[PDB]
Amino acid sequence: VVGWHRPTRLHIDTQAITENVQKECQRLPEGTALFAVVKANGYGHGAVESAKAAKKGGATGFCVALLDEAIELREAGVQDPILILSVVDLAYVPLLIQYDLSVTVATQEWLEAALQQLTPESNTPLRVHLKVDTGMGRIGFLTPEETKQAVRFVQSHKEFLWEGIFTHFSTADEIDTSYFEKQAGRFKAVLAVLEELPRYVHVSNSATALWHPDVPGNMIRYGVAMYGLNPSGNKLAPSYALKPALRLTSELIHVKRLAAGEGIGYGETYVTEAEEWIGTVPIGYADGWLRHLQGFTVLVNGKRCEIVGRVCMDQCMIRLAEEVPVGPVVTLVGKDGNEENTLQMVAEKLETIHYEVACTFSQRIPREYN
Amino acid sequence: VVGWHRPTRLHIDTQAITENVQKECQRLPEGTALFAVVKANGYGHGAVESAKAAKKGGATGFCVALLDEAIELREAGVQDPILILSVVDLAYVPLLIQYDLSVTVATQEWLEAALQQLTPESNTPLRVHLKVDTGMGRIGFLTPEETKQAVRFVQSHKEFLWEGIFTHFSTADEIDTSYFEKQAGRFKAVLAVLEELPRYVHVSNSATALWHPDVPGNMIRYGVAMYGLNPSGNKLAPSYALKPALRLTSELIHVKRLAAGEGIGYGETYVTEAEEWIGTVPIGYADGWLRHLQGFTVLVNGKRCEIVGRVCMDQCMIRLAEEVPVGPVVTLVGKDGNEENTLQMVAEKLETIHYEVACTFSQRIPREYN
Ligand SMILES: Cc1ncc(COP(=O)(O)O)c(CNC2CONC2=O)c1O
Ligand SMILES: Cc1ncc(COP(=O)(O)O)c(CNC2CONC2=O)c1O
Repeated sequence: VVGWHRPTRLHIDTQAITENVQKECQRLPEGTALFAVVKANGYGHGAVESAKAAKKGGATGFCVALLDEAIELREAGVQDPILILSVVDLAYVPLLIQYDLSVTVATQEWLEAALQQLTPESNTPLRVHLKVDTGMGRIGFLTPEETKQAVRFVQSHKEFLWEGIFTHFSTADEIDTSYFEKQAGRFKAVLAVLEELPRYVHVSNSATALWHPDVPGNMIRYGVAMYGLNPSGNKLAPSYALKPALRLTSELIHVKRLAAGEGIGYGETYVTEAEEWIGTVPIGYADGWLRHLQGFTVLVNGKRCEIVGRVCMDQCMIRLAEEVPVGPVVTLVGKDGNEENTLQMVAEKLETIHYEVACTFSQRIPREYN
Repeated sequence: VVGWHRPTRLHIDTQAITENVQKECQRLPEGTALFAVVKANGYGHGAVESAKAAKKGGATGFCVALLDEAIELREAGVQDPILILSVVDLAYVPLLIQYDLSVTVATQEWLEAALQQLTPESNTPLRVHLKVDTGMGRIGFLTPEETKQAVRFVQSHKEFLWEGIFTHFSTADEIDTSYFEKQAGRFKAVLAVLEELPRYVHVSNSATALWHPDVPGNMIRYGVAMYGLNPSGNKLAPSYALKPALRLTSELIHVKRLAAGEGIGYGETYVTEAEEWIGTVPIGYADGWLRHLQGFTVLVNGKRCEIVGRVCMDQCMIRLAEEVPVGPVVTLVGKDGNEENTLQMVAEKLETIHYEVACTFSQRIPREYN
């Protein structure tokens, strides 16, 4: 299940994770907390290690997207608050108590149904965070009144404890700020009809924390920035230099001299124009190195090489500058000489964002930590 | 790392894999063997349970890409021949002997090197397969004399065994048979200088087996077709009814009505043209439901539902043409009523081949079998 017996490898610089986190904490008021969102296996970097690295930088809470992803954190030994970011089935409400997990709620219907199968006055309250939809449009309460009604209800039952209320931004990372503020208005107006306020009032994410610090709240969910990736993609400049924590390498496992007019790859989409030194790298699209990456250039001995021909499930072919033996290290993501390949670079070639590139990296790729 | 606590599931139909394998086995010259390639964790369907399904279907051997994948097969109780299709780093020759695995060899250098670490009378010969490149240009011996040299060497030292020779086609699923014929030619030459052949002489794949059933050989490496997927996308009609084995479902976890003029998802790339019902499904690009699936329509109660707004890491919102509570089954790949979502459709919307959609589905998605 994990390709340990193949030179293809992912190196993760956890120190970066800590640095990126520390620096952000230094820009936060003494009252603002920093929760490290490590869902989807730390954006493909590794949950536990990201969490562990995250903590050492000031992290005092973590966010995940699944119940069992949290259990893994609990199991891994993290004893800090863990916030599951999306809705969770009622059948699994007991698991939330057993692991003292914090859950997000978006319907009055959920709470009422949860209220049942919950002891009258449990010695273990259910930590709820109310999600308000102020523009994202995926989950949350749409109305200040509903929001408020939700609160009144959670407040009127000791079997609950709402440690939070929050919302999420859909365009924090954009130059035009108009929609952003409209979302903030919707949040203010829904907090506005509230008497009390929980311990956690969060609204910002990586993008928000960087280009909209003034935004209210005593807690922030730091994501991609943790891994040193500009949230805006390329649109704006982070408030501080982010250190990249993802590195991907492999090596040549076959070298060859091809005559002119030899086709390489499926459907022979490529044909030699002349004498060409072609290298065979053991990484395919099943590893995450997608087919549309064809044409992209990777690194070897500090020189760029083009991926020629169709990328395969388990390998691909690159045009080597000059003869070379089997064994030279192939840098796909990272620095090598003067050349460097950023996930942003991979992303732009893939016409997506690095959030996706990173997750797409299969488990078949062993990850090594500094 | 597996989200069993999230209704997003990947249903696999083993019976179908068996049936796809039997169909071909009966269609086969019966003086031929069927090897089932189950790399990339069974093409996303699950290696061990796919293999076993192919066995009871008539398979008598297995192809994988990594030594690791191979050992899994051994530890699982598979006692049939297991051939590793790519080169395997010299450092693991002893494991090869340990798990009596067959290995691919595409150079003379390697062979004379493996010989070093091989004991004259180890009573365990190194079962090798000599891959000759004829077309497709990834690995293998380029010329006849080169293979003649490789062969005469292997038959010599007798720590080896030489189980077979084979090549791989790059255009077998193409309507135009030119390039194919060429590769077949070059492979005829290769075998033409060897006054002898091994147990296995294979060149056939999914594609070649279906549309070029007469090409020379006594064993085929059946891949994608044993999973029910047209090995050519939609260019050619298979030679027999392939039955899809993969299926993907999830379910509505959030439902709301929005008023005309509301934005959904990141960036605000979508706004309600009027009042409408929006559903939220717990599956995102971290699962392998890539961002470019927007506009694609999934199935709810046999009715099509368009994915609106950007696909999130962990979820996506769809436009429900009705009014429905939470819980109805969301069908992303498979049937519902008279509607059908097939991997091909997914591949076409993604602008690639289903081979990749299947291998991209993440580990986190639980795979249910029968
Ligand atoms: C509710 C919520 N808060 C915070 C975050 C952290 O965001 P950043 O990484 O941008 O700081 C996310 C992840 N949201 C994303 C990002 O990509 N796909 C998603 O579902 C989230 O869903
Ligand atoms: C040498 C070899 N034989 C047989 C197969 C099985 O092919 P089918 O699935 O098409 O029947 C493959 C997989 N080759 C692919 C397919 O995609 N990427 C690869 O490296 C292969 O590499």
